[PDB]
Amino acid sequence: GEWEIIDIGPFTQNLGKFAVDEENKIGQYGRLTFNKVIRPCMKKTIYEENGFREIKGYEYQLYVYASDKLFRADISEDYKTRGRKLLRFNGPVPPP
Repeated sequence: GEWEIIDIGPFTQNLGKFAVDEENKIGQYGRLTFNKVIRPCMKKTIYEENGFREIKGYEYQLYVYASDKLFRADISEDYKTRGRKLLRFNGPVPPP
């Protein structure tokens, strides 16, 4: 697909908060308090198989501090309705 780096403004911090809220519903990790998203944040644009430059959706790979520990979260966002889903949430991981 196509990859780019995006910064850590409010849109990106809100993806982080989305990921921690979603993960807290599962309850496999102890309760997590969102702290902040840090660099780098990667954004992948996924295109329809057929067609020319038709966007299907995006995926965002984040480094997120929650309860003072660092995790990696992947989030999908559908292009048509902009609905979001947490794909994975792992860690703690080493700082980048």
